[PDB]
Amino acid sequence: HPETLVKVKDAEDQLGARVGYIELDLNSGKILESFRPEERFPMMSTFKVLLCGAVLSRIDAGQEQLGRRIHYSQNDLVEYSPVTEKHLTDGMTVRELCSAAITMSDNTAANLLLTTIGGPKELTAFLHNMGDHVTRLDRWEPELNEAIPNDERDTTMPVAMATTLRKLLTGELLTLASRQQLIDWMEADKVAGPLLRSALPAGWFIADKSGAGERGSRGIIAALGPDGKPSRIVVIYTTGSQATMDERNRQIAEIGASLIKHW
Ligand SMILES: *P(=O)(O)CNC(=O)OCc1ccccc1
Repeated sequence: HPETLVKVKDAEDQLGARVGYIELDLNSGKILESFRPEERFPMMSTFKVLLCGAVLSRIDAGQEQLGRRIHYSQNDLVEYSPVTEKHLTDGMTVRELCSAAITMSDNTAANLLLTTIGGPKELTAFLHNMGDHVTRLDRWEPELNEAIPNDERDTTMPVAMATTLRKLLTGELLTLASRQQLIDWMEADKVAGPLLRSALPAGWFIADKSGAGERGSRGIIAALGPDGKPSRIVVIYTTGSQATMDERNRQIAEIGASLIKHW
């Protein structure tokens, strides 16, 4: 609805930065609403959903197993790794790593998983092969959250991320079991409370993944809908603001509120 666009533009004035927005119909793939759909924004942690999408693909092809245990040392530990710091002695299974990367945004878990699939270059090739010729991962954690102005590294476009998310969750790329596993991890996300979740009515379904980086970068991707069933995909990104975390969180939640109101 155009009223939501008013809110997106209002967010731009408040944050004094660009805000990319896309609202997509999960079933047909129709773009319902868009704002700066083809401009680039740094993905930040939102790429982790794509990463685990690629990991599940390999699991479907029998090249990987969810139960395989991966051992690492404290030399592998990077900034912000709540789950991996604690499982240093035991190591973690591929399944536990993806859960950690998506639900807790564990940075080391992302890096470990990146190594198993061939790194940034392979994730990018994976995306290209499924029809996404725009989204690209170039670096590892935490450098990929740098968000240098005009840098095309580690970026996506709102429309690309939206359509790619749709393919992973409802397309024939992954098996039913894997598509369900990916959406389950997203539904269990524990660090996206101030965002879309704070403006969601009771009983609604939501599977999301947020991101935060340098230079006021913030973002979130989500599949949501009433009656416990997802029916739309929303992607929101912003970068360049001097605003605090709370202020950026507030704007995204307000966009979510408008999105719900005019559903
Ligand atoms: P994800 O939750 O987006 C991983 N993000 C990340 O590592 O952010 C670190 C950061 C944020 C802000 C300034 C400097 C570094």
